[PDB]
Amino acid sequence: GKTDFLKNFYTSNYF
Amino acid sequence: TALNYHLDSPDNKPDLPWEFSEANQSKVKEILSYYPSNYKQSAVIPLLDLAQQQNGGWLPVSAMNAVAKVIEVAPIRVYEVATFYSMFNRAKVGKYHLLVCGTTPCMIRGSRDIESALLDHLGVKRGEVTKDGLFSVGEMECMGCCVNAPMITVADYSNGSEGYTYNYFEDVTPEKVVEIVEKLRKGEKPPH
Amino acid sequence: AWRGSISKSMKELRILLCQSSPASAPTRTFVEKNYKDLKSLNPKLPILIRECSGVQPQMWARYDMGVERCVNLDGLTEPQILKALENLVKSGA
Amino acid sequence: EEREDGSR
Amino acid sequence: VGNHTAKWMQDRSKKSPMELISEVPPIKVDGRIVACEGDTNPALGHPIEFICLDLNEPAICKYCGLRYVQDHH
Amino acid sequence: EEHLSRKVIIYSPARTATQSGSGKLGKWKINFVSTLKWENPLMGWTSTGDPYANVGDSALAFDSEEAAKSFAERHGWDYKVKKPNTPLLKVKSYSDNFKWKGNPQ
Amino acid sequence: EKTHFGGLKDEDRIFTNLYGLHDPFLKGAMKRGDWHRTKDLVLKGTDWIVNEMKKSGLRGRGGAGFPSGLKWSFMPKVSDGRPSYLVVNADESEPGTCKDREIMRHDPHKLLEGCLIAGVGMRASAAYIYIRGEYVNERLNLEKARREAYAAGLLGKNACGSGYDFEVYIHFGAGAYICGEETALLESLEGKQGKPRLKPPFPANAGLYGCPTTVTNVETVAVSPTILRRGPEWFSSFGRKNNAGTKLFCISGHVNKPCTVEEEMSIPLKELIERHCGGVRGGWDNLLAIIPGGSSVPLIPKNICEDVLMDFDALKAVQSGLGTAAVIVMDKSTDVVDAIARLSYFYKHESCGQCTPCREGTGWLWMIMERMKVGNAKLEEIDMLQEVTKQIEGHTICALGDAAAWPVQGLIRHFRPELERRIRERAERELLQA
Amino acid sequence: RNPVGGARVHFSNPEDAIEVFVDGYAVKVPKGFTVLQACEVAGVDIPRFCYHSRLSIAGNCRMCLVEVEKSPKPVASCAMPALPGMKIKTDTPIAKKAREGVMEFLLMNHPLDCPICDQGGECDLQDQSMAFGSDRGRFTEMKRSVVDKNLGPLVKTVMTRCIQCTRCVRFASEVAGVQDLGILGRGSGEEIGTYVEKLMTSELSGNVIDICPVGALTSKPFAFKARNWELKATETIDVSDAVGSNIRVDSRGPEVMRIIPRLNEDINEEWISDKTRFCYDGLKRQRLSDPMIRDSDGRFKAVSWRDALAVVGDIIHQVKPDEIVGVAGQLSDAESMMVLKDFVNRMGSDNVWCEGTAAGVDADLRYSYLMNTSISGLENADLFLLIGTQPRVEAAMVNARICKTVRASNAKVGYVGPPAEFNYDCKHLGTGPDTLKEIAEGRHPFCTALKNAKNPAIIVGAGLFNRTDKNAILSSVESIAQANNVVRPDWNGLNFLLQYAAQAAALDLGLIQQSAKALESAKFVYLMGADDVNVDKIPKDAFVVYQGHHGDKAVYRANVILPASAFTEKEGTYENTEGFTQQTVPAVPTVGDARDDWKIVRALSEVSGVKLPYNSIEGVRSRIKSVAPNLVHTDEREPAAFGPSLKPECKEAMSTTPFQTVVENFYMTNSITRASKIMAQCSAVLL
Ligand SMILES: Cc1cc2nc3c(=O)[nH]c(=O)nc-3n(C[C@H](O)[C@H](O)[C@H](O)COP(=O)(O)O)c2cc1C
Ligand code: SF4
Ligand code: SF4
Ligand code: SF4
Ligand code: FES
Ligand code: FES
Ligand SMILES: [Zn+2]
Repeated sequence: GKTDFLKNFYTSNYF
Repeated sequence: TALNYHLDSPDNKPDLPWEFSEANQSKVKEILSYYPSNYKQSAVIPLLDLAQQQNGGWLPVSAMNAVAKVIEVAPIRVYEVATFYSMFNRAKVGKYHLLVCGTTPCMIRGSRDIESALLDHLGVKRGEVTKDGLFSVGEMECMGCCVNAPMITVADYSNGSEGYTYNYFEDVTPEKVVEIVEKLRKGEKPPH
Repeated sequence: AWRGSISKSMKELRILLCQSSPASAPTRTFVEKNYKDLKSLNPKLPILIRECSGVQPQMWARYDMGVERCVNLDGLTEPQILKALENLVKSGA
Repeated sequence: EEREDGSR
Repeated sequence: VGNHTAKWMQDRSKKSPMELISEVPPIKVDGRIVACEGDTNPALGHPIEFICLDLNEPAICKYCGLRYVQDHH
Repeated sequence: EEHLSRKVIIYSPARTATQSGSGKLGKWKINFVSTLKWENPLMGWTSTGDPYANVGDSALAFDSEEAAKSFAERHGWDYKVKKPNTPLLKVKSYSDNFKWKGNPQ
Repeated sequence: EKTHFGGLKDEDRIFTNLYGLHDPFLKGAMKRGDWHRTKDLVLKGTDWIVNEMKKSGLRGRGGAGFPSGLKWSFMPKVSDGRPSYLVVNADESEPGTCKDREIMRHDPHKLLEGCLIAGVGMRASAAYIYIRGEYVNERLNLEKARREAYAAGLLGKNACGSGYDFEVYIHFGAGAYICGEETALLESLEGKQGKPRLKPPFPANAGLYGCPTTVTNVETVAVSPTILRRGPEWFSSFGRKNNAGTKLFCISGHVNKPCTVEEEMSIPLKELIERHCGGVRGGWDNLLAIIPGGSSVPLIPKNICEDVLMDFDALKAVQSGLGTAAVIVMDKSTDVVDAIARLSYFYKHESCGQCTPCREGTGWLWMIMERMKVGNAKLEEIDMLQEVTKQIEGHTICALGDAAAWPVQGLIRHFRPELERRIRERAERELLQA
Repeated sequence: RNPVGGARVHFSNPEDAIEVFVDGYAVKVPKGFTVLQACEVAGVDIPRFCYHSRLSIAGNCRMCLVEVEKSPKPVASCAMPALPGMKIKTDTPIAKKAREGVMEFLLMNHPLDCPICDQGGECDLQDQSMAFGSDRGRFTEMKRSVVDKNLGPLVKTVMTRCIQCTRCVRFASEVAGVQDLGILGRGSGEEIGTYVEKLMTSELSGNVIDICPVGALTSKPFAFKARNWELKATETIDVSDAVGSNIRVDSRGPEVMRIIPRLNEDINEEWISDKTRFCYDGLKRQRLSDPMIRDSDGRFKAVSWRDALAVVGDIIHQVKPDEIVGVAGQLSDAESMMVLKDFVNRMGSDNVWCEGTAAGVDADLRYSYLMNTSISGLENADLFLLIGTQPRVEAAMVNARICKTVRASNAKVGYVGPPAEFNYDCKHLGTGPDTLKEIAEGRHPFCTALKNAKNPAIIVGAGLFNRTDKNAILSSVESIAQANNVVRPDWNGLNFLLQYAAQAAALDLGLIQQSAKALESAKFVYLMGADDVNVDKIPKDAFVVYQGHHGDKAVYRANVILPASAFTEKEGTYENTEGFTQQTVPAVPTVGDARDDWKIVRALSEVSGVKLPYNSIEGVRSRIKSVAPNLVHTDEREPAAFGPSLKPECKEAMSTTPFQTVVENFYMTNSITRASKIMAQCSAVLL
């Protein structure tokens, strides 16, 4: 239930 | 052993106080009066000469700083002036500075025959003062044509600026230079 | 008396305008004519005048919870820029 | 880098 | 033993080059200048370096670390 | 596809401050902002996984702003242009070293 | 006369106290004719003084020989707010030269009156006399003369009762040969190191303190009042066309009686040596080389000295110069290579070090000359020496680089077999010994 | 033909232009240009060592010699003025032979230490030896040697390489304003030095490394570390102060190796301060690399991003809206500040401000916190009045511009504030607001000097902005400006000097502290890089969250640490003192688990339940367009639209407290500088 931005932020600092 | 830099010592360090004496103050003012008041730097050479005369014939770094203070410039410019010109002594010399070993015009007539006898009598090497602090031997820098002499120069710092003399002597021989040294020791001004 | 109650109604007012464009001339006149009185009557209200070389004349009001409303000032006369301000103060505030 | 004695 | 040598040298049995070069006594020279080539055969050493000896502290050749001092003054 | 959507910068590298010569200017480059590198935990070597690690500074070059912009727009990249700073030549005179200070104030 | 030159009589001598037999101070100076009706000369105006100086054909006595009247006329006619300065070059550190020293010793009032006259002719308000730092006794004598002139109203406000205000100040150096160069002299007078300036600007537009300034020799200044009083035509009656006037000569070296003498310009060198110096020691046939004026001009061989005249043009035509008119005479017993190496050492020592070609090439030339003194060189190194001199010449800020390159060039031009023989003898010794 | 380096030529009037020929070609130059400058306009690169366009002409190296028709000698092009009809030749045999001879003289005593010299690979001497004199050496005598000199921890010295070009001495005298370097001695034995033992204490001392054409003066901290050919060059801006100096960042892998100045005529003129040049060491030291929550024993423990964000989001909903406080750090970029302001306003709080003295100023009018004269515009001022500011330690490049203006145009400087060491002559007018009253009332030599000034410039420091009597001080300053016609349509001489890189953008975005004591009543404090705030004013029971890349005291107090990117690792928007907006460029990757500041704030806002209407930096900039559109119109110069007249009249009384000092330590100003060896050593020895 979270947007793609939160997943990318949890992944790394390079989107 | 002239060097383009200064290493602190007990008789030569910036913290030693140094100022023009009260009797030299009249002379400093007269020297400054020759130049526009916003061109005081013009007085560096005569003021350095006066300071050297007052300090017994040499310029400690404190005297250079004092001159820089009188002419209102950074001390580095005064250091540049003092190191550029050969007449300024930045190490101690004796009360009587003897200048020998001339250049091209006089070594044609055999100039290098006076120095060694001078050290032998004085018992010192060139550039070092004697134990009593009376005599030191330096590099003479030449004028004229060296026609009628191998010559030596005597700078008399024994009586400050009011007794300062800078004289050239002619026909000096190994016997004659010792005689000159003896009269200088006894206080009589040698003839020239 | 609404001009003396802007602080009670909004947290921040922003006026964006062009320095030289004719389209921003009524907004510039409104600022030059009203800012003194508006700030004297509302000493604690931030009235941000932000000028930019190529922006359309705009005016923003920021309320509680960060809610904002904007009014486009293009094609408006100096008194109608004042009505829009009064509307922002009185409604949605 | 510069060594402790200044050597490269 | 220093931080510089510890970056690569992981064996303490031998002295590091920094300590070894420091144990070589300064070479006395008659004169105020000396040229160092790092080898008796110049072609097998380092580019010639002229070193001034005016300072009291021993002067270090920047190529091979040999140290020189004025013999008399 | 995946690498065609990246954002790049079109710019002309300025002259270095360590040299007075000006012979490397006028060239236009596409900066790929490749800033994802790390240290290999065996030898400390610098590792990367970004294919455009050095192509923007080693191979890709453009003689003009327009050529670089056209290449970027044909490849579909999102580009921002940074205009280079240029010196302003000013009147200099060696006589100025000896300017009169005026009458004393 | 127009045909032959020399034998100047006493009634035509300008420096009448050159031998120091009379009082050099104010009373004797007026008794000899100095400060005589200077008010009339000043009231004649700047234009008249400049025109008379141009008509006299006087050329610079500091070595370059530039026409004095034109140089004075370079000074601005109308002030732009800045004052105008006259600087008198009394910094003769050139080896073998003492003429300016003699002028300051025995005729200082000549120098002071010339200072006033040139200041009027340059529309200058003040004069600075830059003396060599070693001329302490000379400087004190000149300062005594200056006090005498100031007390008598000849200098300062309302100088000589003419309504013109002119201050004269005495400045001294601290032992640097380069300070004799005019821009280096200006820098030293400003309180900086004696480093020559680039031109432009020229001193007439921006000199001392960035103000219009003229730097001229002591001899050039001291002869102006006599030229004005006796007339430009009398001065131009001596010497060849474009080499007019009298000249202070000093001859040293291997001559029977060295002396300083005032003689007519364009006098033959051989006539000068055999007339006032008793000839070359051991006869004229014992002569090897002669340096015509000062150490800053190339030497000339014995064949050239036979007929060359002592003026700017004749010595210029033989790749030499009049310089300071300091004649150094060398006989056959001199090691000429050793003398040239000595001069190279002098120039290496006296280089101010500002510009690269002088600063490095002077030392390089000195090292090469020291090696060639003993033949420790190759035959091909003479050509390398010539090319190094050419690399120095014309690429420096001031003329000291040219003065350093010239003696080596003259040695290579006139005594190359001697250097080649030294090299061959060194090689011969090397072969047999080892 | 394009001018060398794309150099711009400005003509005051086309009538004041002369015509010269450079190798047959016709070129037009302004009157007063030198032969070398005319060659540059023609596109011909003349080799040079001693000439520098920002320093007085010396003409000593003799490497720029060219042939001019009817000239007997080769002509030093750097010093010779250009004349109409002049025929300049640069490639004739005379010029080539002169260059070969000069190059031979230069290399004669030069040491054979290219492999150990840091200038190798970027050396003008090497390139000109390869190009102009490709002459085989023939010097076989002994070279001269020189002892090294001690100039401090920044400038490493190898004086055998010096070619006596005197660029360093002229820079010290003319640009740094600190006369410590000179040329001692005479002839070939002349040596550059200070004669007496002393270190270079000028804040602009590091530029002598740039200007020295040989490896005589090199960076001591950078010594032997890298060759120029293995370094990646990134063009970005500095954040040490509010000047925005243009810099080039050199990196090898994920490490910044050195920082050197970047040309920008309007800001820093290819110079930077020592803080800018040598602060790069701290970028790899004491880096916050992982999220941390203090454990049960009161010790930090490393966690994932999700856990820390969950903790912060959960605890931020347990406080009153007026009890939330957010503070932006001095190094914050505009995007992160905008996102922080939006996040805090959307939680129902208005306590958002930027750390520093200018935390609660009136930001309504942009003229009131910017240098309206512009940095380049200062050179036209004839008088300077500095009120409560030390530009030497607050804005080093602005102070350099002021010193250059004073040296060139003989402008006068009046200073009101605590005693300080200036590198130029200036009258101390007083120490506090009583002086301001005296200036306003007249009857003073400096008052009539200010009235007799055609283009006066008042510079007011941002340090005065946190005083209780701020309104009175500002009103007095503006009255002084009005009485002397300081602000005119043709001249805006009124200026306010900011101290922090983030201050201008923060004031533009409206990050203004309303409640003066909101920190003392907060229970949730978000410190976004605000390491310079006084944290003992925070209540002991408040939940403190610190986000940044370094930190000393706020890290100790923080309950949660969120690692953030540094300015060398991200693209962020910064506005300088004069209102010029610039952007950083990423040079190296981030360290550890760090994230960009705006990314962290947006992620926390999403976790906290607030939906911001942007998911990328482009969306953030589009949002900024609705607040401060000048912040997204990067690299543009715009004049002020409104002035002092709109300000309401103030009648507050004038306090007697004297002006205080803002920057106590030039080297210790931010968290990056406080984590550097070199800055600490500079504080130890250079202060
Ligand atoms: C190295 C050097 C030394 C010089 N020394 C002197 C000198 O001692 N006396 C002098 O009058 N001119 C000297 N000159 C020449 C001066 O630069 C200048 O030409 C002179 O003062 C002009 O005076 P004049 O026109 O009366 O001859 C020297 C020039 C150079 C390059
Ligand atoms: S030629 Fe020699 S003396 Fe003249 S300026 Fe150059 S270095 Fe100095
Ligand atoms: S400065 Fe350094 S790199 Fe350049 S020529 Fe000299 S030793 Fe070689
Ligand atoms: S140290 Fe460098 S900048 Fe200074 S004079 Fe020597 S070569 Fe020139
Ligand atoms: S020995 Fe001749 S000048 Fe000294
Ligand atoms: S650049 Fe012109 S002489 Fe050095
Ligand atoms: Zn070695």
